[PDB]
Amino acid sequence: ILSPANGEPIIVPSQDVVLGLYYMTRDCVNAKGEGMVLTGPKEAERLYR
Amino acid sequence: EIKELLKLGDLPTSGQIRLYDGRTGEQFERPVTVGYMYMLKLNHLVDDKM
Amino acid sequence: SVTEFLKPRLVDIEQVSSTHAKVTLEPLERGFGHTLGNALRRILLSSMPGCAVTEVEIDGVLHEYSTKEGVQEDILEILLNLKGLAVRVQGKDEVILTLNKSGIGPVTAADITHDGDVEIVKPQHVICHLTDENASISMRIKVQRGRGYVPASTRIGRLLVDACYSPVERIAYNVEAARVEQRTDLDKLVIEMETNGTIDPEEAIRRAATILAEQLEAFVD
Amino acid sequence: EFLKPRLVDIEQVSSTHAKVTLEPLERGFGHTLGNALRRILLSSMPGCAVTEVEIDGVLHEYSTKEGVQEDILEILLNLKGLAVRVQGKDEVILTLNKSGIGPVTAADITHDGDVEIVKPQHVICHLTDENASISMRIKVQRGRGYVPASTRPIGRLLVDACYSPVERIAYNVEAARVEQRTDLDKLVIEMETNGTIDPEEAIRRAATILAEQLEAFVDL
Amino acid sequence: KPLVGTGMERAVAVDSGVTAVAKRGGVVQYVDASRIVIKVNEDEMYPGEAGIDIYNLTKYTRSNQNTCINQMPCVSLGEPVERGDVLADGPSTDLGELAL
Repeated sequence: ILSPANGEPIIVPSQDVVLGLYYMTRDCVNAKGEGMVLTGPKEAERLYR
Repeated sequence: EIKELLKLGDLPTSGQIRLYDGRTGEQFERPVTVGYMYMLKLNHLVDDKM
Repeated sequence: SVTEFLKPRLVDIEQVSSTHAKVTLEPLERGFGHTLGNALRRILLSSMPGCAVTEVEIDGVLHEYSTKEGVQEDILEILLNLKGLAVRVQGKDEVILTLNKSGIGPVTAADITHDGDVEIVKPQHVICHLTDENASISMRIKVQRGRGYVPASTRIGRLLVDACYSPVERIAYNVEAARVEQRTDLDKLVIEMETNGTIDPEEAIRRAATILAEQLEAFVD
Repeated sequence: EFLKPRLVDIEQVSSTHAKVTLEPLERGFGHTLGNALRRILLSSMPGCAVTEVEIDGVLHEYSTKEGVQEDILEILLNLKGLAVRVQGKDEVILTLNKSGIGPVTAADITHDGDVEIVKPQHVICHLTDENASISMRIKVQRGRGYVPASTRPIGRLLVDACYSPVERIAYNVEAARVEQRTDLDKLVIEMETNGTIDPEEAIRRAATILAEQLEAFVDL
Repeated sequence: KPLVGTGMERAVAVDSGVTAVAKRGGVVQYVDASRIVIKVNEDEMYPGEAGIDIYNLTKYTRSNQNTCINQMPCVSLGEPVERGDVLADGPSTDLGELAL
């Protein structure tokens, strides 16, 4: 999983996975359901689904 | 002229209509650019390579 | 033939905890895993009956964006612990519960006075703490019967609590490939569901199955 | 408690597309039932299509016949999109006979009683000579789904058959105009059909197919 | 046919010898998948010629790249044509236009 020339990982997201992770994790100023407190990540996934 | 031809045929100006999912069946968060493109087929068939 | 189809098995239960289930159905037809996964997921998401805490009547500070002296955790932590408090009633629709404690130490779910129909599924769930001995907490919660998940902004000095009537906590289906009798174009439905100690996940799957069967009984002869 | 949807309003504005409305439904069950009915109606549905065509005048499909205008492959491609409804049979043999200059429509097939041509204006080929004539034997089978001729005499020609009689499914969830309960919704489903199947019978078949597929979850 | 084209597809169609064009103007007498019989007009009829023109159509021939090529007719029975008009669409041809 590492490069033979330097200590960097060769398994990297090239174009699509990095775009999906950038679109999923981004900051907005106003959206649906802003200003509410949740109990866990499962409630956030349930509210997204 | 492309915008006028889109407005003449009862189509939106931006050309990006909202598409629904096929598996789950819900609307995508962003409008998808959908249209008609002329595709071709090359002489690189998989029966002559395997 | 033409009318017949494939029938999967059911003995694939893999439990990693007390109320966690990971079932697997195989074999299925081509394109039949998604229409049996999403339709079973969207029923269990926000179309399941149950009971949860909706409103909390307190006698302390009338303002919600404030703090209380003598207590360790804030009021938002108490509301988040009340959102995770699972409770189910047997015969009645709505019940009124009271929690009174004046001491030093954390308060559990067993400090509430028990009733004939109110039953706590786990008394090890904490709510808040008590640092000082003079800090006496007195709260009145309201457990109402409903369905799905409703926020507090769409409802409207009691405090509005986000009620979670659905007994499940996480539902996610997975469709893989299967093969039998030289047929590659098949499906394999893998359903992994996390549930608290309220109901069994297999019982919730069977209840959603009977709900979807009763919803389509006006057409099948 | 829950309510049961019923099929009381069936609109037939034309011979191709018909609108079926489901009423009443709940707030969340409408989109799920619509997507499930769409996936069942587009995945698997029984129908009748042309399987084998045997012509005594030609040997293979890459040949030609003196008298016709289009090629034999064009005749097979025109017979591939032929719609026919079989009442209670599986293997039906159809005979075609035509002499003289003129087009060969779907009304040139001999009547059998158990078959029904839903579009007599569908052309097959065109005859340009007076003494030229073509006779063929069309074998129409009953199946489900799409299957090519590669998976399954020298004069018999094999053609691919499409047993799916559904072109497209469009559905939408519309709010009830006048109702005592505001949360109730109605589902309107419009479906395009060539004419060889009934929309209400296809809806009942999709419903019992989904009820058969959902019977494996109540034993768990 | 392509929906978005340029207009030089007709030049590629009629400049390469892969289609069938009409040498003299007239009307079509007999339409067939193997041959095309076209009767010429009176103003272009030579006094010493044989008369009508017969165009033979190549059906299912082998190319140099093992690709099947053939010519299918497009005119109807009794259609007036002129000089330079296309008569049969060959490979990658749609009414005298290049259809790749």
